Amino acid sequence: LSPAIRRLLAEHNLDASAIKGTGVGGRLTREDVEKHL
Repeated sequence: LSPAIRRLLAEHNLDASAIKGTGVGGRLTREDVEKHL
């Protein structure tokens, strides 16, 4: 992740609730929201 990942959701205004975080344990990574962008 990066220090800009947090502001990345507040920049494009997107609900992570609609995105699936298949991270290592059900976490939200960047390869998940990106596909949505």
